[PDB]
Order: sequence, then C-alpha cells, then structure tokens
Amino acid sequence: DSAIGAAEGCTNQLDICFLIDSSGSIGIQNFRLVKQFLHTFLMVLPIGPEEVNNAVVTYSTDVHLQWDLQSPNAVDKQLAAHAVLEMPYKKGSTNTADGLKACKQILFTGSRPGREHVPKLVIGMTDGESDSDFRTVRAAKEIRELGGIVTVLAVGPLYLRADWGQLATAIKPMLKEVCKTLPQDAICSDWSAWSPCGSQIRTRTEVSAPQPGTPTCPDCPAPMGRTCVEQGGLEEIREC
Ligand SMILES: *[C@H]1O[C@H](CO)[C@@H](O)[C@H](O)[C@@H]1O
Repeated sequence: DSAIGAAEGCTNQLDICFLIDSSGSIGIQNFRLVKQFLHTFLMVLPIGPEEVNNAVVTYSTDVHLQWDLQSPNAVDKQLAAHAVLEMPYKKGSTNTADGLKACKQILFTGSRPGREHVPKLVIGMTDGESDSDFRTVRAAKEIRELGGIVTVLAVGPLYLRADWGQLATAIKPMLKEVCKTLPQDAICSDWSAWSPCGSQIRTRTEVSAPQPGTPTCPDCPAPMGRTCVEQGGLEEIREC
C-alpha cells in the first residue's frame, strides 16, 4: 500500500520542496499541464503529519513562495492537491538560483518542530533553459552536502527527461529513482501486550539496523534514516 515509502525500501518521513519554473519560456498553455502534473503527484505521495511534508515554490524573475512546511497544506494531501490547482502564472526571466536558495531555507531552516533532520528533497521542474543550473548554483551544492536530495525534470540519473504529453508517465520512475537515494528506517517488531497495574507499559524490539541511502555527491554525507528509538522508542508508557 505504498509507492515511495514504507516497506518498498525507503522511509516515510521526508520533506519536499517543489521548485517550479514559471518563466515565459514554458508558456501559459504548458503551465496548466504542470499543475495537473503536480495534482496527481501529491495524490500518490503519503502526505501526513508524521509521514511526508511538502513545500511548493514557484519562480520566474523573482521567487514566489506558495507555502512552506509550517503551512497547513504541508501535512494535508487534499488541501495541497487543491491548492496547486490555484497557482498563478508570472512571466519574466528564469531565476533558478534564488529558487534553490529558497528551497534550501524551507527544508533546512523552515522544518516543522518535530522533524528538522529528516531526509530533504528538492523536486525541480525546468524547460529547455537552466539544464546545468541544478548543478551550477551553489545552493544545489550546499543542499546535497547536508543530506539533501535534488531531483530535476526537464521538459521539451536524478535528471529525468519528459515531454508535455507524457508528463504523468515521468512520475512512476521518478519516485522509483528517488527511493534508491533514500534511506530505510529500522524495522521495529510489533508491540507487546499491555502490562497490568500503577501505570501500563508496552514494549517492542529493533530487528534490523537502519539502511542509509546512496550519497548524492562525492565525499558528502548521506541521509541514514531513523532507529527504533527515534520512531517512538522501544517502550511506550500509559497510566491505569
Ligand atoms: C504497535 O502499535 C500499534 C498497535 O496499535 C501499531 O502502530 C503497530 O501494530 C505496532 O506494531
């Protein structure tokens, strides 16, 4: 019952900064298909408060933040999916640099109070322009060496090519290619039966170690997922 999380081979706890190009080089016609692309995209992702959080930033000449991680859209699937359909279009140049600078801020400095250290991910979307900007911009460099991940989709390995018509076809292998880079959290055993009274304590045990994912850049840290003590602890306590 998953696609990019849980048992498949990668963690549910994950933050995403969607960086969408809104320059004049895409046109407004194709931009509508982009919103349709993101709509069905968020439908797939297990977006929850303790699962996947999302953040969307559009950019053209300047940077236009839609909502960060502390936004109610970040934790609700139906809200975010509805919100992406209502995003405006602003012509102009192509400022990917400050766009990645914006995503870096939301992910590493703008996380929800519980999970700052969870695997960060940038899912960018560009056209025929700025093919190298997702490798050139210093922000892209700084994200990867913090345990962050950058994904690129050019229209017209983490680099994916697609056409305007077959946009939705790119979703399936993208989440597949991402799950390789992602780590896997520790496999915890099922909970034990509740103790009598006084208070009531239930316990579980860690089965296998957290499998760290594949590092993004040469000689730079990789996300390593969370142990069972980081998933809620081996023991939970209730009163009676
Ligand atoms: C123990 O805790 C709950 C049971 O209510 C579930 O999240 C799961 O079954 C786990 O093993």
